[PDB]
Amino acid sequence: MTEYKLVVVGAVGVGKSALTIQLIQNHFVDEYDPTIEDSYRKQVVIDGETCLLDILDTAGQEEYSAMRDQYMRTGEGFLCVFAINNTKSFEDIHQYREQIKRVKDSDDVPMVLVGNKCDLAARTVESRQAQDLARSYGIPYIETSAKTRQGVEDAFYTLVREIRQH
Amino acid sequence: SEESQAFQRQLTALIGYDVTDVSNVHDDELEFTRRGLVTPRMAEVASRDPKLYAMHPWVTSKPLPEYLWKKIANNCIFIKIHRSTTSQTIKVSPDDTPGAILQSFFTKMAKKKSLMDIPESQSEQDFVLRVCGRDEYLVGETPIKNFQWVRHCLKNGEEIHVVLDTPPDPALDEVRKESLWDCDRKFRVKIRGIDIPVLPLTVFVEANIQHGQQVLCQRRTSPKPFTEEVLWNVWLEFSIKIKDLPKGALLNLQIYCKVRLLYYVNLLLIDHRFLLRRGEYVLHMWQISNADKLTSATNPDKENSMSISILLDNYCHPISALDVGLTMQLLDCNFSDENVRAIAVQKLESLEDDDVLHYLLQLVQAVKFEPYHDSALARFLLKRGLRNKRIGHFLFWFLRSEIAQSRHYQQRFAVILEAYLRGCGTAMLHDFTQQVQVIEMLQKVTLDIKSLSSQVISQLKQKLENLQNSQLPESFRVPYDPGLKAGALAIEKCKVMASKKKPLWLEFKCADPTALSNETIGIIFKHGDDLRQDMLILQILRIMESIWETESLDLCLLPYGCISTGDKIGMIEIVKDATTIAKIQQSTFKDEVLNHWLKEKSPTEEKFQAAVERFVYSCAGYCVATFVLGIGDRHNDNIMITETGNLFHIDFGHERVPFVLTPDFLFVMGTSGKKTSPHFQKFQDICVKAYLALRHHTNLLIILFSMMLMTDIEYIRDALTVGKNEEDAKKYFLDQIEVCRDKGWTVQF
Ligand SMILES: Nc1nc2c(ncn2[C@@H]2O[C@H](COP(=O)(O)OP(=O)(O)NP(=O)(O)O)[C@@H](O)[C@H]2O)c(=O)[nH]1
Ligand SMILES: [Mg+2]
Repeated sequence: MTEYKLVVVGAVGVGKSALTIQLIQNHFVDEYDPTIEDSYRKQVVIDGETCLLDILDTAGQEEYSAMRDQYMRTGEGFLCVFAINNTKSFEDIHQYREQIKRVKDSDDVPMVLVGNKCDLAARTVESRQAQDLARSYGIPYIETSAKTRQGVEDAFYTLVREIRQH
Repeated sequence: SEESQAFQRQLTALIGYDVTDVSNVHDDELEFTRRGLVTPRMAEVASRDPKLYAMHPWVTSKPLPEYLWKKIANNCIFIKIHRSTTSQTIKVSPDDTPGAILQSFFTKMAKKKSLMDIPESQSEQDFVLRVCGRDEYLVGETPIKNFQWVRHCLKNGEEIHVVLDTPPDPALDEVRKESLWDCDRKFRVKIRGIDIPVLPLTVFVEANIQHGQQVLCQRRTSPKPFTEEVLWNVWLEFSIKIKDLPKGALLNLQIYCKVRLLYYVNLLLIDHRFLLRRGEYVLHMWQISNADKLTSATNPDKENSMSISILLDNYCHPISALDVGLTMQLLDCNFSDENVRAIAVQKLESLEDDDVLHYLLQLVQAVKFEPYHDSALARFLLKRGLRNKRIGHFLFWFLRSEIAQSRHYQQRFAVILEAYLRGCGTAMLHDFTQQVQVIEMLQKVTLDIKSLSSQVISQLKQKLENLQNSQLPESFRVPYDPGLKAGALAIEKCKVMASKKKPLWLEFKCADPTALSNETIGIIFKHGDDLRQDMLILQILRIMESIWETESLDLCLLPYGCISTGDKIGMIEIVKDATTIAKIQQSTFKDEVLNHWLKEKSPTEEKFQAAVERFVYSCAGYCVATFVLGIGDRHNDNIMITETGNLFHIDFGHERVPFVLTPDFLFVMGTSGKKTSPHFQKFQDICVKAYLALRHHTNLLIILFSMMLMTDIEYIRDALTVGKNEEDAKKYFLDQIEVCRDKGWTVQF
């Protein structure tokens, strides 16, 4: 019963709680309830390894940026999420990438670039940019949608696997 | 009734003494008291709240420390609410009621009750905010800022996790149903003669009319060869008249053998019902190895003890916090006047459960100085214990402990303890009973393994299994900590620390599911040393942190847990992520060691600078404190430090040097030799500040210290520079530092 500590980070509104609550309760929340820091646990069987997932749902509002170091430390794997209809959040993804390298003084920290809200028509963030950036960081890139469950379980399990290959 | 007797058995089991005994009683005061306490009990039981009692909230009316108000950023305090594998961080105002905090969270879940896993049907009024991992609830009309646990978290800088769960059933706190011939005649006593089974000069008898440590009249008898049954059959008339005998007056009879005292016994001249004692008496005396020297109880050992014989004439019979603590001065040996004592107890009623908790030990001991068993002082303890489950807890062990090792007062404390048990609820009795089984269980093992003094290392595991298999409770409430439920026993981690005595290192898997961690509970069950000492040093230590708190000072003391469970037996809490200075030096040699270990344990650099700051304070806290208590000169082996840099002394049992401020310590403060340092300066400043704060209560400290010794204290008066002013005392301490600053490792090695 290995325990994988996963952390979901990203700008405000990108859908870190939807992606999580989706994978936890398999249901999509429509209301926006700004998070400070929620935690969720789920016993999952990845590749027959039957592990335990510790998903930490962080904040996006810079009003709580302080507590980032805390979790960025104890964090085993990070799910760097951004919306594909909101450019900013994409740019802000670099901000998280650096603070994580710093706080963990490593360059192999298990990370997964996640493009979300892919079910929305008005995209503004080409997948080529996201793929390249992810390629730059040397981590996987997975487009998702907490609404249509696209790439949801995949994103998380890919992280658990990143944490295993590290 | 039989059932009434089946329940008595149960009680005599927790008490550890039989109150229905008459073997060692020359009257009925005990019996009379057992019935006299029934009213106070029902009275307290009848008025307590089934809800809050069962929940026993830990709060305080004291204001919030400045060093704590600074802690809370904006007008809010983050709280994490847990349920299942889910938890959420909610914003809360220091002035928010627990119930208010719960209404909020519930409305925030207007449509998410499923996530947290809160039964849609399950009402919200049927929920309570319980600290995760422990039986500490946050309930009642009280600002979240006034709950001790919050202050504890803010202070230590820990996060506040509460688990949203169901309230205890008040129904579990059920309570079962159920004049002289002439008062002008000078008093007189007839000494028949002594007597004694075996035997190791000449010996005489000394009879004194006393009122406390105060001797009024005094008579003696003709010296005679200390045979096996010396007789006198002489009348010793005293100058005091029957009517002149003071309430609580004592007939002190001592056997002298430069003459030496060998035996002594006491007899109440004026019984509880204000009646002069009369008749023939055969009192089994006490033997020399103070309050024990005042006890009115006779020696339980009837078989082999010196017995003196007396005869008293008969007659015709038809058919405002650290302030209140100063009141404790009127409750020692110096004052015996019932009235004076009463006024004092009365004045103590104005204390809050939190303060009584701080003096509970001193107060308990103060009962020995009472002429009769039933007193305000005992009733105050009885009531304050029946009124609060946390006080009740410690009142139990304090009494059960005295009963387990002081025959001079076992009888009295027993009558009192039973008075409590008969009204603390059924639930409480059960918990008490489980604890007793364990401390009484591991007690056996300790003697079964200490008598085997490695293969013994296996003997421990074996024996633990015997208990481990249907015999040891599925879980119990840790004695030194009522809030901690130790469940399963992790025999693997259990061992036998090697020392003078043979302490037992036991680990217990927490029995709380909500427990925010897989850590185990560490308790050291030790036999041999009398934990009565430690308890007193810790009890004071805590009264110091409060003395400093009233001055915005946080010297970071770590008064670990310790409770005496019997005679020369008891347990001491184990502080995780903490080792002794000695062990650290043993893992290397250079004056930098200790400082290295720290940084080596501190993750981020910002974390290290913390432990350093904390080290600075804690080290000052213990230096000052240990110096004023006269216990500074110690060994690296008796000093521990937490991975977070919180120094703290342990094992209390007491060239020359004021306190422990070795090179390694000084090093961490950024100094070495004769130089200075910004941190070392900070250290000195704090020291002096803390030191003076204690002097502002020199009185309270002496009254608290002396009270102990009664069950030369002229040293603490010097340590506290009594008489000298601030600017003078300030220099006095600084100088003491320089002493350690020059002794280096002289006293250590
Ligand atoms: N169309 C679409 N909407 C989404 C998706 N994910 C989330 N949303 C919507 O976007 C809003 C914000 O989502 P939320 O999960 O709360 O974002 P967050 O990043 O966790 N917010 P915060 O940074 O404050 O913690 C919600 O109203 C939600 O329904 C998605 O994949 N597709
Ligand atoms: Mg959120």
